[PDB]
Amino acid sequence: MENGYTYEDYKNTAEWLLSHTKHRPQVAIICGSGLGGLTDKLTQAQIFDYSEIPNFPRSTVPGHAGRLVFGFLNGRACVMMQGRFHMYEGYPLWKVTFPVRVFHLLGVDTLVVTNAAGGLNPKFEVGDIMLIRDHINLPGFSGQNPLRGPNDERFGDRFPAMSDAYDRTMRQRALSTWKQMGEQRELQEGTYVMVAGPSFETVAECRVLQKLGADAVGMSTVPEVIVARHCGLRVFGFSLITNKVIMDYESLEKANDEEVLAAGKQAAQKLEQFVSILMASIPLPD
Amino acid sequence: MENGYTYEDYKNTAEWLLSHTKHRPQVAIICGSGLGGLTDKLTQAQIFDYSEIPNFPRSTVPGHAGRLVFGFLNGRACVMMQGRFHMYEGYPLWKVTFPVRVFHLLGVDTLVVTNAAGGLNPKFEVGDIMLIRDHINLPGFSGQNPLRGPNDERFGDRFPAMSDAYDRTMRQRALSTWKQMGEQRELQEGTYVMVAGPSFETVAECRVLQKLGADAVGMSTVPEVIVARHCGLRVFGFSLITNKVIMDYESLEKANDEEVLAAGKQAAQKLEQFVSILMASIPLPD
Amino acid sequence: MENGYTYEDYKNTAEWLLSHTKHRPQVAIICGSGLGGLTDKLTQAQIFDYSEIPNFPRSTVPGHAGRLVFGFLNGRACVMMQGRFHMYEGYPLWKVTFPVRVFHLLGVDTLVVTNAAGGLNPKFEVGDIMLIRDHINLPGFSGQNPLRGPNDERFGDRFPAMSDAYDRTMRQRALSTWKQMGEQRELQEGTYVMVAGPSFETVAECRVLQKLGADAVGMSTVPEVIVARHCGLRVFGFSLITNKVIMDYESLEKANDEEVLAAGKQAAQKLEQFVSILMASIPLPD
Ligand SMILES: O=c1[nH]cnc2c([C@@H]3N[C@H](CO)[C@@H](O)[C@H]3O)c[nH]c12
Ligand SMILES: O=c1[nH]cnc2c([C@@H]3N[C@H](CO)[C@@H](O)[C@H]3O)c[nH]c12
Ligand SMILES: O=c1[nH]cnc2c([C@@H]3N[C@H](CO)[C@@H](O)[C@H]3O)c[nH]c12
Repeated sequence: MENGYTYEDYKNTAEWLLSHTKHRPQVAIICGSGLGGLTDKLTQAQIFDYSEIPNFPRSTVPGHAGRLVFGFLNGRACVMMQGRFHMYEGYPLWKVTFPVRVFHLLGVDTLVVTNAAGGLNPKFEVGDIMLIRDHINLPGFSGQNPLRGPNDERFGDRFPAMSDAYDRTMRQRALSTWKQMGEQRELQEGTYVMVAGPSFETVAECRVLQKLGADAVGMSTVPEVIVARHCGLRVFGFSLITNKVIMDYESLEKANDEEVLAAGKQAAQKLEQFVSILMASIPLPD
Repeated sequence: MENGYTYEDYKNTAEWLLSHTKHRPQVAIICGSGLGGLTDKLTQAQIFDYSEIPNFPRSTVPGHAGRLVFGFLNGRACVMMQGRFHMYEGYPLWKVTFPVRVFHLLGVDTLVVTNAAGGLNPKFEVGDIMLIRDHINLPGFSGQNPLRGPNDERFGDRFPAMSDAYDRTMRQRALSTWKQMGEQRELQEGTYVMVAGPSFETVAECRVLQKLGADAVGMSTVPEVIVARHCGLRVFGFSLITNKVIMDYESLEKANDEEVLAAGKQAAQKLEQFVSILMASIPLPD
Repeated sequence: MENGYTYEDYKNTAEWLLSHTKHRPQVAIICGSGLGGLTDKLTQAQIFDYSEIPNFPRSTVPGHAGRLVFGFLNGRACVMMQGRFHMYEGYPLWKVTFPVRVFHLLGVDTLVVTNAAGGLNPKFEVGDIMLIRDHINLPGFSGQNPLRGPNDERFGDRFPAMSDAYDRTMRQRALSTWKQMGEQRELQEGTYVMVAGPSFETVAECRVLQKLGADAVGMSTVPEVIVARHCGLRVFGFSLITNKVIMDYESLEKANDEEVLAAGKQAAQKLEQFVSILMASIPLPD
C-alpha cells in the first residue's frame, strides 16, 4: 500500500489556497455536529467547496456538502471543515486525513475536532459534552493507521508518540472556561474509542468497549488527530454524547441517526458558543 | 475502496434465477457443517452451481462445490447455499455477502445461518449446538465491514443497528422447539465472535476472547448477518461447537480440521432435523 | 486479495541462492536490534543485498540496508536477515513474510526471531530480555494474516494451529542456558502482542493491552512466526524490552526511537552471545 498523495500535492493544494483568500488561519476546526452555527459566528467568512479545491478528496456521492470556510472566530484566524471524510465511506485513511496536512502547510498550529458519539460510561447522559482525554484506536491496531507507508520526514517522525495527544493545557482551560459560565451539567472527561462502522454496535460489542475502558464510541476523528500530532499541531477535541449505547438485552431501544442529528440540535448552540469562547484561551502566534 | 457490484448486478442475478426455476423461496439457509443432509430432506430439489450463475463469486480453486439448491423444507419454500465464501480465502466482504443481497431480491425474508465454531465457554462441550444470541464483530471494528463504501439506499440505511440482529421470537421458538423433543444435552445460548483466520487461535488469544465475553469463535457468518439485517431480513442462526478451544499451556492438544468435519458428522442429523422442524415455527408470507 | 508470489517464485529465489553460495543453512535468524554484532560472530560470512536477490521485497526507500548474510554461528549453518519488512511500511504481509518461505526451501528447519518491544508487564525493566511464550495477533483478528488467500498445499495446511508455536523444548534450553551463565537479571517469559504501528500507543491503549494479558508490545515478528509454523519450521524467539510503556497520565515521559536504538546497544552483546551460545542447544539434522 501507498499514500496516493505526493509531498508536493499537499503543497500545491496549500499554495492554491494561500492565494485565493487573504485569510491566514491559525486554528483548524473540524466539526462536528450541527456546528451548524459556527459558520455564522464566524465573520469575514470566505467559503470554498471541496470540489473547487485541487486534490481535495472527491466526496463521491451527492448529498455532500464539502465547504472549507475561512474567517475569524472570537479574534482567532480560523478555517473550518463543514462535513468530513470517514473510513466507513470507503476512503483510505490517507484521504480522510489529507485536509489536516493541508492545514499545517497553510500555517495552522492548533486543531480542534469534535464529533457525535455514543456514551459507554453509564454515568453519561444524552446531551453531555465529553472532553477527549485519550483515545483507543482499534482500527490502528490492525493496520488502518493513516501513517502506514513510507514516512515523509518533512511532516514528522517515523514512530511518533500519542501518549500526550490531547494537549493538557487546553484541557485545563476548557474545564475552567466551562465552570466560569456555570452549568447544570458538568463538562465530562474521558476516553474516545474509534470503531470503523458504519453499522452500530451490538450489546456484546458495547460490553467489549466498556471493558476496554472506553467512555465514548464513534467512527472518526482519531485518524485526524494522529496526523495532526505527527505534524506538530496542538490538538484538542470532544464529543457530543448523542445517545446512550445499549448495554443489555432487556431494553427495547436501538441506536439510530435520527437521534444523532436531533441531539446535535439540542446542543447546537451550547457548543456553538463553547467552541467560540474557547478561542480566547488558545494562545497566539509569535 | 468500493463494492465491485452495481445495484443492477444484483437485480440481474436475481431475475436470471427468478426465471430458471419455478421456486420462490422465503427462507434462505446458509450451512453449515455437513448439513450435508438437508439437501436430501429438501424435496422438489432444483440445483445450480455457482459457476453457472451470473455474478456469483467465482470460487477460485477447485475443490469447490458451489451449489445453490432450491426446494421445500418441511412446508417452507427454501434456497440453500452448500459451501460459502470466507474472508480468509481472500474475498472482500462484499463478495462474501453478495448471495445475501441476491436472496432478498428473490423475495426471501428470513435467513438461517449456521457454522462450526470453537467453544470458549468452559461449560460447553463438543457436540453442543449453541444458539446465537449476539456477536462480536472484531474485523468490523477495524474496517472490514461488508457495508463499507457508499450506501445503497434501496437496500437499507447508512447506519443500521445490530443490537437486535438475532430475532428474539425465533430464539424462543427454537428453545421451545428443542425441549419438545427432550434431549440429554440442553440447547446452548451465547455470543459468537468472528475472527478472520485462517490459522487457529493461540492460548493467549483464546484467553483474550473469553475475557471479551465470547462463548464461541469462528471465521464467518457475521458479515452475512450484518448484510441480512441491513436489508430487512429476519435472522436467526447457530453454531455446532466442534472443538473446545485450548485455554492453558498444560494441555498437549491442538485444534484441527479433522475434528471439525468429524464432529460435523456426529451432529449431522441432530441438526439436519433440528433445522428441519424449525421450519414450522418460521411465520409465513401474507 | 491475493498473494502476489507464485509457488514457483519462491523456488526460483531459493535455487538462485542455492547456487551463489556454498552454505546450506539450518537455522534462520531474523534480527533484531542491533544484533548488530552477530554478523561478526558469524564466520565464513557471505553477504547478499536484498536488492540483488530475485523477488526479494524491494525496500522501497533508502536508508535501507537489506543483506542476507550466510555463515556459521557456533557450529550451526545460519542465514540471517539484517533488516526486515514491516506492515507499517506499507508491505502486504505476504511480502513481509516472503523470506521465511524462501528459508524453508533453502532447507532451513528452525527459525529464531527477535525484536525490540515495549514492556507492558510492570514487573519488567528496560534491558530485560523476554522469552516469547505466546502471542496475541491483533491484526490477524481482523484480516491481516499472512496466510489470507488460497492455501498452497505444498507449504502447509489451510487451517494450521498456533497454540504450540513457540517450541517448548527450545524454551527450556534457553531458560537453562541462561542460568548457566548466571545473571543479575532473570530471563523473562511471556506474551508478545503485535499491533501494526507505526505510531506508539496511548495510555488507554497501553491499558487495553495489559488487560488483554500482553506482557510486551511491538510491530512485527508474529506474521513471520505464523508463516514459519505453517511451513513446518521450529520456532523460537524473544524481545529486548527497550522501553516501559507508559501507563498513567501522571508521568511526563513519552516513547521514542532514540531509546530503542540506544537500549539495543546496551544489550548489544548480552544478546549477541546469548543467541550465539543458544546455537549449541538447537538439535542437528539427520
Ligand atoms: O453509538 C455510536 N456508535 C458509533 N458511532 C456513533 C456516532 C457518530 N454519528 C454518525 C452516525 O450516527 C457517525 O458518523 C458516527 O461517527 C454517534 N453515535 C454512535
Ligand atoms: O476453534 C476455532 N477457531 C476459529 N474457527 C473455527 C471453526 C470453523 N471451522 C472451519 C475450519 O476449522 C473454519 O471455516 C472456521 O470458521 C471451527 N473451530 C474453530
Ligand atoms: O512501545 C512500543 N510499542 C510498539 N512497538 C515498539 C517497538 C519496536 N521498535 C521499533 C520502533 O520503535 C518498531 O519497529 C517496533 O516494532 C519498540 N517499542 C515499542
